[PDB]
Amino acid sequence: MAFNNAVLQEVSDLPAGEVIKASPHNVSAFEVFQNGLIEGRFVKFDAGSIDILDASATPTIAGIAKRKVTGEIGPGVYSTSGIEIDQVAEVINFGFATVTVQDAAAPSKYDPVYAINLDSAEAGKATENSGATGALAVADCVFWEQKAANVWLVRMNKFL
Amino acid sequence: AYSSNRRAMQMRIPTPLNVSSVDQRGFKYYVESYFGVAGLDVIEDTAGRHLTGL
Amino acid sequence: EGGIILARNLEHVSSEIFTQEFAG
Repeated sequence: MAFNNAVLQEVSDLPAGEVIKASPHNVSAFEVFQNGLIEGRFVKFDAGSIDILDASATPTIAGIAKRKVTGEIGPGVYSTSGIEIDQVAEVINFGFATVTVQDAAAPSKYDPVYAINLDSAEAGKATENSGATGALAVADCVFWEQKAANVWLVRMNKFL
Repeated sequence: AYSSNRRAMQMRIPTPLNVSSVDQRGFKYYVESYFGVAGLDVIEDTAGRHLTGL
Repeated sequence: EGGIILARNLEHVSSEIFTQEFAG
């Protein structure tokens, strides 16, 4: 398609997978991960690798996959074995980080963050709704501010 | 309605029409020609607008 | 097998600068 938008009404606000380096932040590199790791979304630590949330029992949410500004242009995706190979999966696991939320989400500040623990394109998306489909609580994480469409900056109190 | 701005629409014709040299197989002349075009490169989805029915 | 031209040379990158435009 020609481009996403000819003219934007207002500057789009801080895409997902971003950590603000003012507050105490920590983004920890994980050497092995899953192909197609959709950045800007909650990623679990399973069998010693970072991977997309799916219908697991109690996934160890390792944080939010960081968005690389100087990565491959395209869908925000961690991809192995290509010209756009990503060697290591930067995962934001402490501080304020932006995460894509569902379209149904209207999460006010300090609501507990829930991630869609489903095996689909909605995997690892934050939400307010504790009763959404495949919603799984994220321990000590709360919504903070509303960034660009469907992207909420959340706060991870402890290390995720 | 469309924007004739360079940054809105371009007409991409990377290679203009080239004609081959004349081929003479005895008394059978033959000329072939080609051109390479990308067509209308619309750069913005909302750089024009349509009215259907008028 | 395939061809002799790797993909990145068959695809051309335009030098023109395209600046994103916002409301006036």
